[PDB]
Amino acid sequence: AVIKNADMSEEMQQDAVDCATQALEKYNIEKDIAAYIKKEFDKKYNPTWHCIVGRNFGSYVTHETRHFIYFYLGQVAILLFKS
Amino acid sequence: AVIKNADMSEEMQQDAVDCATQALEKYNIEKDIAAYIKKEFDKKYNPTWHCIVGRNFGSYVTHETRHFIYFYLGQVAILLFKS
Amino acid sequence: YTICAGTQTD
Amino acid sequence: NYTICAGTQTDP
Repeated sequence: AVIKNADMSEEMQQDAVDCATQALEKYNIEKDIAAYIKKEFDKKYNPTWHCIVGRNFGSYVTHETRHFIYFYLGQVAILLFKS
Repeated sequence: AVIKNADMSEEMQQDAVDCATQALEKYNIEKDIAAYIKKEFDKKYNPTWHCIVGRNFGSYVTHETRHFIYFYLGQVAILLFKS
Repeated sequence: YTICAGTQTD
Repeated sequence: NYTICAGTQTDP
């Protein structure tokens, strides 16, 4: 797990990584992987989260401070943020 | 321009397409393209917009009604929505 | 009102 | 106001 950019507590970062890890074990399709992570975070840390999972994409978003992480798990990039 | 999924007025859909078209002429990096579109929509339709541009990604997001578009410009996918 | 939506490139 | 903008780009 390589964190490329973050504005997030270390504990919440580890939870994002763990949640993404669980999502990748279960789901093959990026949209489903994203949905699993997004839903877990809405549940655990309140709405409203958004999650993008992919190999080739750029983004520009607005996030609540302390609630932004962008990382790779293997060759997969994951963007997860609250807005 | 191929619209894949929209919850947005026909008029705003046209604006999203024109905006993305202009961005692709000015920029070739996904992040820059996304930033162009996001900033223009924030300015014209109020914050808070988010934009994802890329050939390979899946997403799961939450959007205000009438403020969501997912389309292709050629082979590049664009997701633009307001939280 | 808000709606959840998913997208997937082909 | 607790918000800020950020951008991301995938590796080549």
